[PDB]
Amino acid sequence: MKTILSNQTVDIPENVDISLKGRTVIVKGPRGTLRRDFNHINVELSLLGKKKKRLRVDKWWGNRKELATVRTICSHVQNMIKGVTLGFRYKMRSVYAHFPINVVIQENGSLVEIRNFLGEKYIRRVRMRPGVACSVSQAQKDELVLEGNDIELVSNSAALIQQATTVKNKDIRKFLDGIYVSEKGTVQQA
Amino acid sequence: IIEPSLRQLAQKYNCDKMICRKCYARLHPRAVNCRKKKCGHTNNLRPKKKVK
Amino acid sequence: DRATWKSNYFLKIIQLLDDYPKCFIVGADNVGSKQMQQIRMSLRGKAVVLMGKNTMMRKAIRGHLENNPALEKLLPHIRGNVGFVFTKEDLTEIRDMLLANKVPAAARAGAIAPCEVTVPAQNTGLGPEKTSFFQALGITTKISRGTIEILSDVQLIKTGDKVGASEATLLNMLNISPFSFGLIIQQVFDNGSIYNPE
Amino acid sequence: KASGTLREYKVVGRCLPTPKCHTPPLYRMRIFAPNHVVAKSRFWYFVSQLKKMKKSSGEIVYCGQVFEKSPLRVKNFGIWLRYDSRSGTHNMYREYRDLTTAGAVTQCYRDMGARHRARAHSIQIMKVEEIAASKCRRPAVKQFHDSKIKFPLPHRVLRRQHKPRFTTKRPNTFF
Amino acid sequence: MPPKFDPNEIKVVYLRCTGGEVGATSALAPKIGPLGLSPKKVGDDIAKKGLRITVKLTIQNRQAQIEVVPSASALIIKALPPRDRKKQKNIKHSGNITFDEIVNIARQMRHRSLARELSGTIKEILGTAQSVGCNVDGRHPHDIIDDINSGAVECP
RNA sequence: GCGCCCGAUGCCGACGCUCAUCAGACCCCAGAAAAGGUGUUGGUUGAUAUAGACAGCAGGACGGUGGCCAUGGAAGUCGGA
Ligand SMILES: [Zn+2]
Repeated sequence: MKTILSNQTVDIPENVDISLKGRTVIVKGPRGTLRRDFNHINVELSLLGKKKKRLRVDKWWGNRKELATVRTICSHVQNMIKGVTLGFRYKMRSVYAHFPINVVIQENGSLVEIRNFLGEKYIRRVRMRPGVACSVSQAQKDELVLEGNDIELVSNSAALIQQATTVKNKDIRKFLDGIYVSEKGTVQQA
Repeated sequence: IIEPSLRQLAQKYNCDKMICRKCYARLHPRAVNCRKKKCGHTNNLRPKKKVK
Repeated sequence: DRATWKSNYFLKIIQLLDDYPKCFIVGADNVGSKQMQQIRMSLRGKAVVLMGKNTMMRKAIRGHLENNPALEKLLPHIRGNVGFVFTKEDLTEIRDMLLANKVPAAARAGAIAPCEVTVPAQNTGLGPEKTSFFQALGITTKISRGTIEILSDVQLIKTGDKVGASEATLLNMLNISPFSFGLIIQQVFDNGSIYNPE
Repeated sequence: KASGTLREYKVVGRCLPTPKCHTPPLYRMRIFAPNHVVAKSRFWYFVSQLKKMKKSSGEIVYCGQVFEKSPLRVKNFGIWLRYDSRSGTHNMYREYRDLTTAGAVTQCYRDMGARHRARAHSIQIMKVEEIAASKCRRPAVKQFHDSKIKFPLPHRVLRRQHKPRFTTKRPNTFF
Repeated sequence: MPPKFDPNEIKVVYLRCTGGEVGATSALAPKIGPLGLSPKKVGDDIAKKGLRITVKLTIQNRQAQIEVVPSASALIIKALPPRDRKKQKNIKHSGNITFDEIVNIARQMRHRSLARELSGTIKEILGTAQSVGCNVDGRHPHDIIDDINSGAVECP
């Protein structure tokens, strides 16, 4: 096939700033700065407009499995914008039946200690991703609050903590105890 | 204790799944073709047995 | 439906528009199954109701057929679902006989709350369900007179309330929603001039 | 067969005039063959396929190409093909876009052999017609009538084994 | 209400039956007795057909129920003709009994019908809702969609 | 047959197909099937589309209605003609 052209455009909020040297896109706004270098995506990232209204991803002469990438890069940089302008926050509630999950944050920003799991005397020190602040909340009885800017980072750490607390050689249809990502969110809201 | 909210959230991560009858792989309930390649991306599947 | 119902009712709507010297635009963006009939009872005493599945659609090409001057103040009345009523009465009469039942617009799965309305301390007409459809809101409940009654004086209906079918249940039950638009009498065509009925 | 660049010959034939009737009618075919000997033979193939005549009982009255009408006008052809596919005959309607009808048919043969791996001895063309943009139908062709088209040379690379095997710099694969 | 039966404001729509049945409801007169609080004597006073129970109707007097009359021609049609239970005849009859001059009563006491016009449409729901005997036939009549236009057996 | 072994493409070679955590690569000839794949293309046929068709939004998920009326309980009742 080789479709001659496919395009996508993001309308950048003025309150942000974007620099580029080739595929490396760096986004600096209120909450900080992020980088991401898209090598082997092979597209044209262009920035147009007074007050840099719009960004344009263009894929030339692509095949089907290759036009697939354009909106992926759109969504990636979109979530980057969401982080830099708002910041991502994840919330975790730990289900338990007879062994109240005892989660504390051994060091301030990361290194979550988990213990009293199902009766296991096995402590865990789950190492949160760099650039991610963990914070056990208090308005909800059993609540982890993960915060950061790169949704990749916060969500990766999130699934890591969830998966690190699971049963072995047990029925997961009745035994359920453990932590889970519950309600995907941001820092501040419109 | 398994209060109703924690229950019907945990059973989202651990009960509602779709399984490839030839390769035994957990798939999200939307899935129609197994995401593996040793079963052969087959179409037939089954829902996860609901617990007693 | 198919193109068949389209072809018939395109001419049918202009039939009634030509005949009834008073056209009325009422909205069908959000009207539930019972919120429909509780209005449709009093809509028609010497009258007709005809909302649009192809009738209002025909105007999208009527606009260049020129039956009356100033139907381009009812075709630019297209945004949001609207159908029509037709009577021979006044239009203040028509406004008040779509309010002798006070249509509480009902909604689809995944609705949206646009506005704010302070909670009614006594229920506004409940359907068959529990006191869970009360304490999931935040209004305590007691058993009382033939009116199922609630009890709280705080605002938990907020501009920004996350709506869904889980609330459209209680919307077809209690029947008041934050939404606003529906069966209204404001848009009355008698030979080409628009006023402010309210 | 062994296609080079097809040239669109035209052939007219008949059965020999038997004493029963002074002369049978005359038949015209439009046949794509790289040389007119193969044109003649494939004409006999088609004729024996359709009506009961063979070169034994027929003589080839006329045999020569049709020079292309306006070979400087870009024209997009719809081509009605019928081939055989290792499991049964398939009808098929492909589409191409070129200058000379012969070029269109040679493109059809090449891309049938590639995109469908059916040899050139199992393809028998019915029609090739230049048709307008409102009758062209596959999207691959459809994307090439725009009053303005622009697309860069995305990733351009050329020969440097004649230019030295052992150079001291490295190629630029931008412009 | 479904487990508890709070005093309903009568916009609600719910079953009205069980003039005696102890399958698993555990009562005779109301379906609001066990699930609520009420005696069982107005029900047997009503029990003062034809091998059945009486399909009830239920209203709320701010705490309680008073046995209501069948409020449409639909159930008065079941007051005429196999009145034996488990009949069940498509539908309860073939039409050998006068539905004709009795249906006109129910176009005035129907304070409940919605979306009905000048009586040429009032008659629609109130002659179509009941589904007993084809008015006289073994049909399933669709000549009374709108109950004064295409004609019936009741009217000219 | 022509990257090197190995003489021959060190041609501007032309149009395409394909990603293989066992790729594939030339008569006799030394790797196998029935059955599957929303892997990726080509094609046949049938449905619908600006009068917006398709997903995600304004509907709509019952108002008559216990309407027939099974009472084997069932405005849904399944197992109610
Ligand atoms: Zn599988």
